[PDB]
Amino acid sequence: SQSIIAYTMSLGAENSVAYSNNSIAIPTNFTISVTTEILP
Amino acid sequence: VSMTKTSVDCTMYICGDSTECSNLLLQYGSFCTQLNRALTGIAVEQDKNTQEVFAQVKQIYKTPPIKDFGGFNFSQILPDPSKPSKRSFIEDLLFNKVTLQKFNGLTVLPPLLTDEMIAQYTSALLAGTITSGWTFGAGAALQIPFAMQMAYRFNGIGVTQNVLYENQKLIANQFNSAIGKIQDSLSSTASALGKLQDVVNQNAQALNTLVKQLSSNFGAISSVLNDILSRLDKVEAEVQIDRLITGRLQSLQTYVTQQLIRAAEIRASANLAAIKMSECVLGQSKRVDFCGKGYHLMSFPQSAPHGVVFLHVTYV
Amino acid sequence: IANQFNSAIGKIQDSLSSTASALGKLQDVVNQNAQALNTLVKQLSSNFGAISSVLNDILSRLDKVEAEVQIDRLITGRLQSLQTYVTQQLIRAAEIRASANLAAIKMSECVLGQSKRVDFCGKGYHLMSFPQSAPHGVVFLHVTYVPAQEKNFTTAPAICHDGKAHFPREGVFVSNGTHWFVTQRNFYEPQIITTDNTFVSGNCDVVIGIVNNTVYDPLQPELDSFKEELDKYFKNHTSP
Amino acid sequence: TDNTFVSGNCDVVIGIVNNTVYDPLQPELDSFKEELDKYFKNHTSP
Ligand SMILES: *[C@@H]1O[C@H](CO)[C@@H](O[C@@H]2O[C@H](CO)[C@@H](O[C@H]3O[C@H](CO)[C@@H](O)[C@H](O)[C@@H]3O)[C@H](O)[C@H]2NC(C)=O)[C@H](O)[C@H]1NC(C)=O
Ligand SMILES: *[C@@H]1O[C@H](CO)[C@@H](O[C@@H]2O[C@H](CO)[C@@H](O[C@H]3O[C@H](CO)[C@@H](O)[C@H](O)[C@@H]3O)[C@H](O)[C@H]2NC(C)=O)[C@H](O)[C@H]1NC(C)=O
Ligand SMILES: *[C@@H]1O[C@H](CO)[C@@H](O[C@@H]2O[C@H](CO)[C@@H](O[C@H]3O[C@H](CO)[C@@H](O)[C@H](O)[C@@H]3O)[C@H](O)[C@H]2NC(C)=O)[C@H](O)[C@H]1NC(C)=O
Ligand SMILES: *[C@@H]1O[C@H](CO[C@@H]2O[C@@H](C)[C@@H](O)[C@@H](O)[C@@H]2O)[C@@H](O[C@@H]2O[C@H](CO)[C@@H](O)[C@H](O)[C@H]2NC(C)=O)[C@H](O)[C@H]1NC(C)=O
Ligand SMILES: *[C@@H]1O[C@H](CO)[C@@H](O[C@@H]2O[C@H](CO)[C@@H](O)[C@H](O)[C@H]2NC(C)=O)[C@H](O)[C@H]1NC(C)=O
Ligand SMILES: *[C@@H]1O[C@H](CO)[C@@H](O[C@@H]2O[C@H](CO)[C@@H](O)[C@H](O)[C@H]2NC(C)=O)[C@H](O)[C@H]1NC(C)=O
Ligand SMILES: *[C@@H]1O[C@H](CO)[C@@H](O[C@@H]2O[C@H](CO)[C@@H](O)[C@H](O)[C@H]2NC(C)=O)[C@H](O)[C@H]1NC(C)=O
Ligand SMILES: *[C@@H]1O[C@H](CO)[C@@H](O)[C@H](O)[C@H]1NC(C)=O
Ligand SMILES: *[C@@H]1O[C@H](CO)[C@@H](O)[C@H](O)[C@H]1NC(C)=O
Ligand SMILES: *[C@@H]1O[C@H](CO)[C@@H](O)[C@H](O)[C@H]1NC(C)=O
Ligand SMILES: *[C@@H]1O[C@H](CO)[C@@H](O)[C@H](O)[C@H]1NC(C)=O
Repeated sequence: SQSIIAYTMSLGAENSVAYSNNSIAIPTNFTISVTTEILP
Repeated sequence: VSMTKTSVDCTMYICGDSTECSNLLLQYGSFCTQLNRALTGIAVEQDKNTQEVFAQVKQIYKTPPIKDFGGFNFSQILPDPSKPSKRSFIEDLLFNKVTLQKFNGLTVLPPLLTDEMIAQYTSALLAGTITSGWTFGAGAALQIPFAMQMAYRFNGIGVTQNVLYENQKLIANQFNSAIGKIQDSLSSTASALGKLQDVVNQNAQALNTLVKQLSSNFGAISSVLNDILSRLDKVEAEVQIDRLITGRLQSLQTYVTQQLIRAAEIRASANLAAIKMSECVLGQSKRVDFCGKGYHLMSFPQSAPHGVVFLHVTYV
Repeated sequence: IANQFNSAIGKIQDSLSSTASALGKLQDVVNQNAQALNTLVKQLSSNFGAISSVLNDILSRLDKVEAEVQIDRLITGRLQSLQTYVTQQLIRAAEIRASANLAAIKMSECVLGQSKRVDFCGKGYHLMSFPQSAPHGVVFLHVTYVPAQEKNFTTAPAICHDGKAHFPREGVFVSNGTHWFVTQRNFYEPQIITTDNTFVSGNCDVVIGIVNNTVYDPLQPELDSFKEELDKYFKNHTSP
Repeated sequence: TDNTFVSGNCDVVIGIVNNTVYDPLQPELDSFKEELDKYFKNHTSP
């Protein structure tokens, strides 16, 4: 049942932002992320 | 940011509908593939440049249906739902101000991101900015009120946050007037988008140049392949046709050298456009004159044919 | 923070150990070097319309002048095969030079320093980065602080306490819905709004969306407890 | 004193000038001396 599907690519999740003239989100906690970057 | 992808049938360009010219072209072997690998290498990269510039965010942020951006009026740069492509007001100026071969084997391949997908990524970056500040770069988007965002901004240029709040009406009225002057300016000046138009003009001039080289004799008795074949034998035809194969292959090796060199100019501009996307849009720069003149407060990206426009907002 | 760092370097080990994907950016350079020389070797096998690709099979068949008409073709086509390779290699050398000049800049700014440039040293807020060598390249392990668990709060640009408008020296004002605090912009850690945490300008009429709360003064109860010390000195002196 | 910070004596700083500097602790203690002064005056009365 495997096949080559073809599709319009998704650019990312759709995500409305809860903006109001007196509302703010602030992080209670964090993560430390190590990421790799490669250059010739 | 990018240029037109171009791909060529080296056989149809040199030798269209002649087996004889094909058999003489085999005497030169792999050169047609070497050219096609190079034009493919260019063409693939054009997607990469556009991906590095516009695809910097992996969530499509959307503006709230209500607008209370502190008196700042982004209606001139946000999406307009009334339209057949969901681009902004100022983007439809840009898509008009840039004004933009088949039978010779020359073909223009489509970009991976359609001008709709570029309108989506542009809107996501702008909606991210006016609702979420720097935080939509550095993590998940966190909301902040726009007058509070502008306070944190003023502190970024070493100005005290009360210098905003004691003047917020004036600061918005200046912003609203300035964006009006962007619209008025872009209707007025023809040189404005000149960089983008000069890129289109060069890629177009080179294809029309490459086509017109098909008319050159290269010291043959005719440019027309069947004028040579119809009146001559296998020996005298091979002499004559081998000049046309020489000249036309030299014409492709010229076009592809130019297009490779020109692709490096577009690459250098695309990486600069990706840096200004990260450092002027996803953040607020301390670099003097990097994100337009003044002290930098913020920037809004807008899409254009093969390019990007930044609206940079500065305290002077 | 140390455990999350040690965890994250562990995910770098496991990621690069598990699947052969990430280093494609170096492999595509090594491959274009090999492919270009391999192509340049194959071009020798072309005739350029001469009776052979093999120079000795021209020379050991023809004389000194019937050969020239062939050998000059091979010299011509071969020399154009070198000029094409050397052009591609120069144009390529610019791609690598550019990349190297960026790698030198990223070393200078993300390794020998700390960068305030957004996303330039990896996505997040840049803490620091570690260089690692790789065949014909460099790998940077960028270490970044990433905000993870947000709460929504209500906020106001200013507090009015005594007809005067107050603002944070650092941070932003927030309410849990019942009380008001000041906190640093990038990590929720609330503090009671004091005259030390805040600074003043102007009066309440100007700032759009200002709100009302007490502001604490840490000098006051220290003097008030000096007034209650003073009251017990005056009272005792009425006693004798 | 809340706007400023203090280092050494005045010989070294080329182009330094003389003026008053307000300490906002002072009248907050001076009012607290007059109140105290009132306490003593009223305590002379009985
Ligand atoms: C908003 O944040 C406030 C500060 O954390 C919080 O108020 C605080 O609530 C605790 C109880 O949950 C009180 O703790 C004291 O309670 C009595 C006081 O007599 C003592 O017996 C206890 O041992 C303890 O010391 C705090 O006194 C109180 N702080 C203030 C300034 O009132 C609110 O509850 C938070 N609001 C919401 C909706 O979560
Ligand atoms: C924030 O705190 C302020 C100070 O308490 C408060 O201002 C006060 O608001 C009331 C209600 O409008 C006014 O009440 C008087 O208004 C007029 C005279 O000004 C009279 O006709 C009325 O009968 C009544 O006596 C106060 O005068 C006013 N005080 C000042 C100094 O302006 C704000 O309303 C508070 N705001 C919020 C949102 O909490
Ligand atoms: C700023 O304030 C300084 C402190 O008042 C003041 O310094 C004083 O200047 C006078 C005159 O130059 C000196 O007067 C004495 O000079 C010698 C001793 O050095 C004696 O022979 C004199 O009779 C006289 O008493 C003060 O000694 C000196 N004090 C200090 C601590 O420097 C500056 O001159 C003032 N400058 C301006 C621009 O106002
Ligand atoms: C943060 O808040 C937003 C919206 O504001 C809140 O709306 C109420 C529900 C209440 O919590 C008020 O105190 C706030 O003013 C949340 O957005 C909602 O998200 C859900 C999906 O989870 C969606 O179905 C609702 O339609 C959204 N409504 C609104 C008005 O935004 C958001 O989820 C909260 N985020 C976090 C992480 O707490
Ligand atoms: C911040 O997030 C980390 C995880 O990223 C939390 O650490 C975990 O805490 C739970 C218990 O609450 C433990 O079971 C895990 O073993 C912890 N993980 C690590 C890596 O130690 C941390 O507790 C959170 N802190 C706050 C204040 O929310
Ligand atoms: C934001 O500015 C735009 C103009 O750029 C305003 O839109 C105009 O509104 C008037 C009055 O309703 C209309 O006559 C125009 O036709 C509108 N122009 C466009 C292009 O839509 C808009 O009203 C302003 N927003 C606010 C909040 O003041
Ligand atoms: C700062 O400059 C602005 C203009 O750049 C001044 O705003 C104008 O003020 C005059 C009256 O003095 C009004 O007629 C204009 O309509 C105002 N323009 C705008 C866009 O609001 C402002 O007054 C100056 N402020 C100070 C304190 O000098
Ligand atoms: C915030 O918006 C509400 C409407 O939702 C309005 O009544 C209020 O006056 C606004 N306050 C500020 C500070 O803009
Ligand atoms: C008042 O203070 C004196 C010492 O100064 C002490 O001897 C006396 O017991 C005190 N009286 C009272 C009522 O506490
Ligand atoms: C400043 O310049 C003037 C001459 O215009 C000179 O007399 C004076 O001593 C100078 N002051 C300082 C502190 O250099
Ligand atoms: C003087 O002190 C007495 C208590 O000893 C007090 O009742 C009175 O109010 C005071 N008068 C003044 C003018 O402060």
